[PDB]
Amino acid sequence: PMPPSEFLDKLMGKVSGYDARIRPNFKGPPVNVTCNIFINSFGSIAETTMDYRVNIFLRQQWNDPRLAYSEYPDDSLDLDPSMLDSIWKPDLFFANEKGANFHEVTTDNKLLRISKNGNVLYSIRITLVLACPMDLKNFPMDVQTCIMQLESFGYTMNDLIFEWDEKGAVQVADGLTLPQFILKEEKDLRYCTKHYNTGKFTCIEARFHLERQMGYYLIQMYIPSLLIVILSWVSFWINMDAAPARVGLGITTVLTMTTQSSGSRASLPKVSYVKAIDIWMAVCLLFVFSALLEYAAVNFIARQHKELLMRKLFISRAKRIDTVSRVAFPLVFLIFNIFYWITYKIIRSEDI
Amino acid sequence: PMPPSEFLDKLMGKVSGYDARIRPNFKGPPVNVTCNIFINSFGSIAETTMDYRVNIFLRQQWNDPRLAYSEYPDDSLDLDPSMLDSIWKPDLFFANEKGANFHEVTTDNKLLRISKNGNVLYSIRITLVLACPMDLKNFPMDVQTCIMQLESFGYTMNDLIFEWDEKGAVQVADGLTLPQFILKEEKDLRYCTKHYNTGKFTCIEARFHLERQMGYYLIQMYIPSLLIVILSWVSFWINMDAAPARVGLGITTVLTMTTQSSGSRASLPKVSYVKAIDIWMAVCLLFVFSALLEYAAVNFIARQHKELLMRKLFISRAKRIDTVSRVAFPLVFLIFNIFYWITYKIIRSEDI
Amino acid sequence: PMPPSEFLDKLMGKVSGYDARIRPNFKGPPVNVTCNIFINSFGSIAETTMDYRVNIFLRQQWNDPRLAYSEYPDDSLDLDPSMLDSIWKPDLFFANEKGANFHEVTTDNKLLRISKNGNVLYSIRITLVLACPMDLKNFPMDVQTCIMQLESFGYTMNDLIFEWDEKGAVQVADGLTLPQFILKEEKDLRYCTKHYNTGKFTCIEARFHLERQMGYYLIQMYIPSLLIVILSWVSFWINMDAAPARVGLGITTVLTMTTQSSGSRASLPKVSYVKAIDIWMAVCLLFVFSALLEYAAVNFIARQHKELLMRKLFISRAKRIDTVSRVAFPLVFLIFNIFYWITYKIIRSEDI
Amino acid sequence: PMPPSEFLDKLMGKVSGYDARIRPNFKGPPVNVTCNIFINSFGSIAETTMDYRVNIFLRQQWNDPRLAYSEYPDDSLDLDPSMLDSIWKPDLFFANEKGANFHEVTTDNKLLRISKNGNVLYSIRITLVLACPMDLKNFPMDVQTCIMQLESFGYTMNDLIFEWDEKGAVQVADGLTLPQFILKEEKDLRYCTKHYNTGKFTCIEARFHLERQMGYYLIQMYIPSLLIVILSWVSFWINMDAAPARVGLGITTVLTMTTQSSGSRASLPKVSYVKAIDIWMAVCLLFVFSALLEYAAVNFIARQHKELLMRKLFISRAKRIDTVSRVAFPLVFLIFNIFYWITYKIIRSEDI
Amino acid sequence: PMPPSEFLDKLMGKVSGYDARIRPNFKGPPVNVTCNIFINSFGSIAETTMDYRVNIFLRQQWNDPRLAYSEYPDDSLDLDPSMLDSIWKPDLFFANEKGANFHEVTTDNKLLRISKNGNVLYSIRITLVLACPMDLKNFPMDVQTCIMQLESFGYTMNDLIFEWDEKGAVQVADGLTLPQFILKEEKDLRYCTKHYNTGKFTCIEARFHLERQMGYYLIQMYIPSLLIVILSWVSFWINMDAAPARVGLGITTVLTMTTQSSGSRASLPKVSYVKAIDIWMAVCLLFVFSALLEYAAVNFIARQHKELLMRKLFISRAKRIDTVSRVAFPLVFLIFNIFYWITYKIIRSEDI
Ligand SMILES: C=C(C)[C@@H]1[C@H]2OC(=O)[C@@H]1[C@]1(O)C[C@H]3O[C@]34C(=O)O[C@H]2[C@]14C
Repeated sequence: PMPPSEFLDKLMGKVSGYDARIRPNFKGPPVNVTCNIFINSFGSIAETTMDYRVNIFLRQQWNDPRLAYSEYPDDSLDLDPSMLDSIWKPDLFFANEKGANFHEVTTDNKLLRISKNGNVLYSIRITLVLACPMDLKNFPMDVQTCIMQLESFGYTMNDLIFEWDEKGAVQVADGLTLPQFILKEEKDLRYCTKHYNTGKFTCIEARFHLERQMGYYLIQMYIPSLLIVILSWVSFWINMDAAPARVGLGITTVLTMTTQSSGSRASLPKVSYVKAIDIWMAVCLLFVFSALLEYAAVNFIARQHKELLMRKLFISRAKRIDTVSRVAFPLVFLIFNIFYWITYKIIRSEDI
Repeated sequence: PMPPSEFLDKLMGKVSGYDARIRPNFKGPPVNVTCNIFINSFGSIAETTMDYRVNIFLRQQWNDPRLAYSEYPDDSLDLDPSMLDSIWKPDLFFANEKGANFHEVTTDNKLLRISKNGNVLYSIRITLVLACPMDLKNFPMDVQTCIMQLESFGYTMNDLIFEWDEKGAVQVADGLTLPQFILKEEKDLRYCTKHYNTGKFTCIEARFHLERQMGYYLIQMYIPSLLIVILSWVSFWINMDAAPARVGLGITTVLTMTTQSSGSRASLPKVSYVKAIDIWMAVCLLFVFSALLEYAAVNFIARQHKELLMRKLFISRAKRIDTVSRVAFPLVFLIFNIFYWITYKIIRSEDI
Repeated sequence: PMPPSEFLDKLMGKVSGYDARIRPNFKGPPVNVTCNIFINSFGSIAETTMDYRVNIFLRQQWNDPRLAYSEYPDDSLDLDPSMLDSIWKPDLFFANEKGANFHEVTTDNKLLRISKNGNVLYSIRITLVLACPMDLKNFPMDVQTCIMQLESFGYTMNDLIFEWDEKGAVQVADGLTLPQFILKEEKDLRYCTKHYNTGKFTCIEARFHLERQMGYYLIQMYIPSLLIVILSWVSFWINMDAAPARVGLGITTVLTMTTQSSGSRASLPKVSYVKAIDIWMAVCLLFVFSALLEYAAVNFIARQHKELLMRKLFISRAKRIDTVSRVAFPLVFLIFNIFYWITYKIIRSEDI
Repeated sequence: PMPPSEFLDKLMGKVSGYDARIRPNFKGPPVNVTCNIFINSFGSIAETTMDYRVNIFLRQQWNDPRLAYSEYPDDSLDLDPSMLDSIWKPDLFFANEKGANFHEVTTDNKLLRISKNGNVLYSIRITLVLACPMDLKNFPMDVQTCIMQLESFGYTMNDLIFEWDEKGAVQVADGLTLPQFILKEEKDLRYCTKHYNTGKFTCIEARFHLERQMGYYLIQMYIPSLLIVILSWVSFWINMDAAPARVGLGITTVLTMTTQSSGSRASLPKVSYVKAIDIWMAVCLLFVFSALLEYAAVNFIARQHKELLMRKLFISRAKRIDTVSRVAFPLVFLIFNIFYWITYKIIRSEDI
Repeated sequence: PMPPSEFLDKLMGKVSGYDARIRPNFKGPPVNVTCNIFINSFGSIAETTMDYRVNIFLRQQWNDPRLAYSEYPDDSLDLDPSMLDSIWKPDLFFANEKGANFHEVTTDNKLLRISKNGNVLYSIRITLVLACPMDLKNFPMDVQTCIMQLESFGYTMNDLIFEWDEKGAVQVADGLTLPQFILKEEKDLRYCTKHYNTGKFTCIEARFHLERQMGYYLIQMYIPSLLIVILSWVSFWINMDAAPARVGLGITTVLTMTTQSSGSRASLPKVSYVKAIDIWMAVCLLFVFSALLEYAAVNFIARQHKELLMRKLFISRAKRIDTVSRVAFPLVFLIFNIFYWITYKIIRSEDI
């Protein structure tokens, strides 16, 4: 019967009165646009610059009174991806976006559909680097919230309003996991608005939730720091007759603790406030230091006993310091370590 | 006789009724497309971000009822690379793709052929960075699987279906080797499918297999860690009369072991679970530590003997600890090292 | 009534006598252009290369005698973003600009408006990397000034003059903070001019003010350096009977101080003059060194007493050095540390 | 007389029967193309990723029966660089190419010439990053071979064959030197061929030769490693009366040797086989270790003599070990160092 | 009177006989082009890859017999930046150029002027990364010469010749300074020529002069190395009675000197020849080593005296070595340090 290319030229082109530079249903209530977001591949989240790489598909549907053929026997039509200028897709930008170039492999990576009523389907895979203002109040637990702000640019609130969907809000790629964080399935979403000096613009957003999968942090720094503290404890028992060995153990244990505390913040961005690591390393450096101090006091009692040679009293005092020291370090460390964990587990359960 | 450019304009252009925006054999069974993949140069695999750089050639053949001249005396025709829009090549994208720009040196790097029946040949060299979800369950052996997902975008299962080839599936560049891994020639391949909220899309894949060429890992960390353990063993024999020297050997051996264990995970991505290196380094740090501990006990027996001066008994006990220690360390290390290797060689042979 | 696309073609196109390649009100006084700057997202400031990444919106208004319809009942019209060549927007470039590519997500990210009189509205989100000549006279306080130079290129002072606005000068994105610096709200602004060998060109600028949010610097280097100094002080009290231990403490404390002083300048760019850190580290390395020196003198008095065995006098002198040393170090350190802070707090209050 | 632009339009355009999409002398023997390569600037060779940056000029000449005016009085004509599509330059790609974008400063950086017979001249400066499979069998000498593979894409052996030149093959930029390697002037060249599954394609290549300019390697690692070995030798002579000092010298010399051996492979790519550095560092670490071992044996003889107090015999044995040790280390090191150099100098002279 | 756009279309377009693809004054003496260079912002000079980033403005003037209106009452006309193809600007490329993309902020960043006679003005801000072959014969002083080679591509010496200017040669941005180097105002300039295998091409150049602003280098490495040497000197005076302490001081001072000498060449590119730093560090490592050696000899005299117990003679010899050592080190260091500075200050004054 009729040719498909003849019908495609009759629908969009010189036969069509619309030039596509005018918004559909002009001088009428703004046409809402439904946006479904599918995450092709989450990951590559940069912690030192507070950003993340994600490619979404951005399928958007709107209705127009134009482009209603109502003469083909099927429900929808799969259009070419070379007719993108005739559709007049709406404007959309991200307000926290870095880079975000398009994709091009053998064609434009775009989808196009059109039904009898005018409901269209237009999805585009775009790799988006987005800046997120993560709050690193506690570095190991580190509940983070990542956002994406779907915003228009040039069409006001009384001209173009975006909206979400009701059958599914944000889908995710099947069988995708992240080593750094586990993606929460809550997918809390809502929408704000913008008030600039030129008008009222719509701003639709979506909030993600990322918690740290603990394990790596413990092996990398919690386990070495612990062993280092343990080494200091053994020093008292390791050396009794000769003092030098204890001195040098305590010196280099403090130096390697400061080296590890300096090396732990290399991947971290520069921030003013104090994290949990910056409490843990400081208190373990306090313990190792304090032990060395205790040692200085023991050598002072020994030097007083040497310059005196009350001999029994001095020996007794030294022995007492030695036997009280070693008993005291585990209880003051165990109570603190357990206390720290409880004071962070209960704030984790209060946050979650 | 007839001019070639006149025939080329008669075949594609104003004389041709097709505009090339319509799929061939429209309102008919989907035209399958045969895909042959040739790897120009594998390599540059990034371990810290789980990706790899590869340039394939992507020769794809399909048949159309149009573009059948049946008037030239030869079988096929070599077309210009400026007539790419007239062919209407099918859409194809990769679902795990980062970047992947085109190549441009003096022309478009594209091939074009057309036969009397309509079987075309279209290959394109594209440098593709693809993200692979490698599982680093054992870091030194590390059997990995890399995939490439040939997928359409805009044409459903009842509109366009891709397929593989039967005379050769994935070819590889002659005389190409990789320092990091040796490419398996098994080339296991199959194809999945996709079910989105818009329709059923085809997804053709191909699985590669990469195992680590062992050697470098052994020289870099297995040999230094071993020597370090050996150094600790010699300490007992190195120093008998004077205790300090043993103390300081054990301290710095533990500190350099923790330094090497911290420096070994710099190229590694942050991951929660425990690798074979994280067992080996932990057990060797246990051995070196344990030796230092044993030493603390020896100095405690020596200090008890000093504060007593049962003298013979104390000397005998110290001698016993010294002679049992040194006998015990090799057997408990050799049995463990051999055990570890057997428990990883048999899981390597069970995986392969 | 009349069609909107017919009116849009009548206003700009073949019906319009202007080709848009001629400046509005040609052979007349230069048309001034009002520029409002909104900072979408400040941050990612590079300290080692003296630059910063910022995306502004750059809304610019000018009046033209052309494009005055005076026939529609509304005040303004929202034009398409495909008619950008018909407006003839003015030239604008930044004189300290690196890179600064455009943005492209589904359309041109541009705004276009036109009123009855001719006052237009044109804003463009452009991610601008700008080079700022920061003066690092004092590294921890580090009051910096960042500038952006709005400059024309091709239109002289008697041809095109830019100007600022009176209802708001530079706006900023609501709820945006920077970890490195806190943005001052003073927003001091003025404008310079340029005199090249081709003519007089306008150059409009805006000055920002960035001070360091102190805290991170103190934890990272001030607290470790302090502890190191404290360790040296304890050495005198730690060891009295045996000299070696003090020697080795002082050696490695000097070596780790030089290591920390070398590692502190890794993020810093290479600069000739002396910062506050380069005074602090040098004076603390002086203190630790001086202590070791004092120690050398004590061992010289001890060796003189040994080669003599005036015995009482030598013992008294050694004791005196030991008791004067330890009293002297805190007062000469506390007076200096307080002095340094006062001499930098008062220059901070004099700068602010 | 006649206008030049009129003649340029008559030669190429609507008057010309060729559309330029057809190969010259179609249905005739393939037109060979002469390729002269000039290296504008060699350098920036990456060792960790096995690639190098080079910009060649790629002047290519071919003859066509068309475009023969034979009416101007001069020999050749210098055409515009905007008429590149009318010439129909042949296809050319590199089979080991990464990136390789074009250059653009104020025009297309292209040359165009045409003579009366039809011999054209077309050169293009293109910065080419090319991957070379260097074999690092011996790291310090390291004779490497870099290749460039000029290959067609779309025109078979019976359609288009490339060839080299006879008056000069590959020229090089005057007064250009490389710090890493000295470019050999031999410039050995030949050509292979390709056999794919679609046809026979020509592949013309050129081989370069790069040897390491020795010196830097010697200062950076050979001289420090030597000094370290020397330090170990002095230890025996440095300490005789007291054993600790020797113990600690040997410990830290082994630790700094392992640190230097770990730090030497940072710029190196990960490779399985053993280089000359990995023999040198291993044998010097063996020497330093062995010395420490010898020392353990001396302390065992000393402890046996202590637990005995045959006294003369034990003292004599210790003295003998001390005097045999120090005599033995230089001869066993000098013979080995000279042997290593001879066994690498003669394989260098056999390779060259 | 007459319209400006009508005159602009009459001057360039269909009324003009020239197509702009032909050089002005064809079959006549080559039109020279005057080039004035203004440096917008020098800086970001990379030392490890021998390059630098600079954006010049490149204002070029040439005369043509065409485009002479001689009918407007003014001297010059400010043309649009959309008519760049009608002017036929000459070709220009840089022979040592990497990257160098164009700038694009709201328009083309180009200037265009035309007078009654035909003298045009065309400037373009282009950020140019240029490779300079710096000779690092002496690393701290380091007089460097940076060049820019203005060269044509496609027009021979008898077709197009570039030239410099007489009223100003290379201008620089007012109030611009560089932390690394101070720009010399001599601005020595001349021009070479090129002789390829296709013809004689013009090549105009300009030489800059960059010397290091000394200060940073001294603080970073000269001051730490000095202190380290000083520490070694104090060792002799620090320890007299006990030998171990001196041994360990000398060991770790040699180890930290080798660490600092290894860490000093990290920013440096790999080069074969010997710099001033590689003499200074080697001679200071010689001094520290030599001191340790001297010490070995002292302990040998002490061990000979111990195995003898000529007693007075041995004590006297040891005392003599101790008192000659300490006197000798400053004079042999001061004479050398002063000598080195004089031998580099006089070669600096001979170079300048
Ligand atoms: C951390 C260092 C470098 C110290 C230094 O002085 C010490 O106390 C540490 C010790 O580890 C430990 C010891 O042997 C070392 C030595 O001789 O000095 C050094 C060695 C290496």
